Formats: sequence, C-alpha cells, structure tokens
Amino acid sequence: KKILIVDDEKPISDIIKFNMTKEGYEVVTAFNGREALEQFEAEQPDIIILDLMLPEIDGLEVAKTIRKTSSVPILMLSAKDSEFDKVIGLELGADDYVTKPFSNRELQARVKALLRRS
Amino acid sequence: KKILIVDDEKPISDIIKFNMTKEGYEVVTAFNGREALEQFEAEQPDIIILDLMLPEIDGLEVAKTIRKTSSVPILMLSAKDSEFDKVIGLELGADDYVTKPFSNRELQARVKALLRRS
Repeated sequence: KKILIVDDEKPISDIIKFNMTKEGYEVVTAFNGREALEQFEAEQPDIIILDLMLPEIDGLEVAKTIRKTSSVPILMLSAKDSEFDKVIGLELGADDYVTKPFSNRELQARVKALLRRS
Repeated sequence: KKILIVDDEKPISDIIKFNMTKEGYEVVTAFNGREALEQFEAEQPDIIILDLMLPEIDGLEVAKTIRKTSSVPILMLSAKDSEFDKVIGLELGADDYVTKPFSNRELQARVKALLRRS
C-alpha cells in the first residue's frame, strides 16, 4: 500500500519513511501543505500521515481540503498534545491523532488499524 | 429578515436582541450549540450571529455542521481575538468574525453587509 508522509522536518520524515519502508509500504513524501495536496492528487495514497506544523493551521487546512473530495485515512502527528488540538484535528477530518515523540511500533500499529478499517 | 443570535451569556444576547429589534429584524435566540442547531433547522434564519463559547469548540462545531447543509451567513462573535482564532473561525465557515467587546453600530453595519451579499 502507499503512504504519503507530510512532514516539514526532514529528520522526522526520514525516520517514518525508513520505518514504513521496512514494513513494505511504498512511501511518497511532502514537506509543506502545497506539496501535500499535489502528492495527494497525483499519487492517490492509501493513507496520509500529516503533521500539523507548517505553520500553525496548514495541517488542519490540508486535512480540510482533502476531505472535500476523498475519504482517504488521515493520521495526524503533532507535538501539540492538548485536548483542543486533538479534538480539532479529529473534527476537521483526521481519523487518528498521535503525539510526538511517538513510538515507531505504535505508529505502525495505528497505520495498520486505519488501513484495515478503510 | 430573521436573525438567530447564539450566545451563552444572557446579558450579551439581550443587548444584541435589543439592537437588532430596533433595526426591524425578527430575532430568535439560542443559548447553547444544541439549541442553535434546533433553531437553525426550525426557523431558517437569514443570518446567524454565533458566539464561539459554550465550551471552547462548540461554536466552531455549530458553524461546521450548519455548513454541511446551508450557505446561511454566519457572523462569529468572540472575546478571543488572536490570528489563529479568527483564521480558524473563517476557515470553518464564518463569513465574518468580530471581537468582543464590539460596537453596536459596527455589528449592525456588518450584519447589513452580510445580508446584502447573500
């Protein structure tokens, strides 16, 4: 299956890409909200891992605009861990929301769970 | 025209109701997000003044769920005045966002402007 990893930090993108590859997923990457929508349209990923941050609001907007056309599963990843943050991510269309720093094994388990149910 | 005023503080609702009545609008009021959706469905207001606060997220949700079915103009009113707050209110479907405390004359002017363009 194909995963699009949207992350504006190259070090974190690289860790998730490495771990997802090791599980047998094909990985496409995007580093801002524009590349995220472009890759979403062109690559039709089976799931999207979306960090909230490039700048504060762009992840939420990416998820919002994807949801206009597609039910593709979205797992939001973010250092922001407040109730507001989690609640708003989910209400705007994320299927899950995981905080950083995260466990690589838990992330894999959550991606699997999302793909099973979709 | 008919305005639905959604405000969880009775003193502020009463001021807006008084001022809107004085301009010749018919006013319906709601005091939480449940009553807001109920009144929206039953009364079909021409415009909605929505305060963000009952609890923090419910105004945003009200606007979000109204926008599933209707293009009715929404003016959000809130003591929260940060960039994030204004930006997220508008992205979730508000047509305008006005901070409290507000000028009664400016509010009237903004309601008129919204109704003209709708």
